[PDB]
Amino acid sequence: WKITDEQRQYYVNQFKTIQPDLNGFIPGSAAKEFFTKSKLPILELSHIWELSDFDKDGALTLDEFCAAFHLVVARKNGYDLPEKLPESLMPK
Ligand SMILES: [Ca+2]
Repeated sequence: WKITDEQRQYYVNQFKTIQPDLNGFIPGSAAKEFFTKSKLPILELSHIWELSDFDKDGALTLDEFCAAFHLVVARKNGYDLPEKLPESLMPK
């Protein structure tokens, strides 16, 4: 795993429309749609959100965003990812 500052800007350049800085929160609805817009079906988008939404507040912060976009990119051009998020048995 790794991230390039050059890339982080790429997302913000556009996402800035909704997520300007690490002081922003995107509702799962926006993420679902925004990401869905890319290609991956909402079905998959679920996994991305859960993984990117370490807090599970139904809101994605610039960070959740950064990881989400990056992770999504990989899901599209990388390797198969795991699945720690249990269907109905979250470690809580
Ligand atoms: Ca969150």
